[PDB]
Amino acid sequence: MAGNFDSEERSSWYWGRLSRQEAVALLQGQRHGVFLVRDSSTSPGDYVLSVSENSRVSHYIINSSGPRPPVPPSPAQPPPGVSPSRLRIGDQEFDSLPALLEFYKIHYLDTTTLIEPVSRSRQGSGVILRQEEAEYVRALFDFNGNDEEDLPFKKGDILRIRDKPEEQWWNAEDSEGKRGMIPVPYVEKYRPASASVSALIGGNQEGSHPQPLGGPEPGPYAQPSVNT
Repeated sequence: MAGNFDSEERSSWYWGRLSRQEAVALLQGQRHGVFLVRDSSTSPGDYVLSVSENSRVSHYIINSSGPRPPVPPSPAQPPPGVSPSRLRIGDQEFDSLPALLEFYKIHYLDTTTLIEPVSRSRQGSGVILRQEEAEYVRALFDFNGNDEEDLPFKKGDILRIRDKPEEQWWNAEDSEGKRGMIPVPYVEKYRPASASVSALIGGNQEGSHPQPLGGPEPGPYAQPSVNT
């Protein structure tokens, strides 16, 4: 952090093979301007460029045909020395990704302009709202915390789980009064004398219309250039 933000680092600006839901789950809502890149599960060979526009981000499918003529591997390229590559985002193509990342940093590719890399940024809960809650959990690790919002606590601490955003963290509060997202696989369920009722997490049972994972989208990630 601090000094790990760039377009030619392929470490902070490139998430690699991030899920279409996890690549936007973190980017979407980072700050005033942010962007990232995925590999598209369906298009493992084609990378994508996301750019936090509105509620969600802006998934854009890029194409890397690789510097190779039509039919051959590369018979005529080394000699001239100047051998370009094959990389196209929406409609405009150049060499690589970072080459087109700076091309729309202030040119508006589809409606959001290109900004700085999201990277880990920090934490950011992202839990849900409007739902019952209850206390019951006894931490099991000496954590420190990511920020002043997250929930650290040490081993042997009971938090008030506000909700189950995931299996890795369960929104909870510490016995001090502060709250945040705790480490699920680090704490557990514990009922000292307040079992309470309800659950919420057991609201559904994965019927036929919901299904696990999430609605598949075996298709392209659109293109920043459609009619502009």
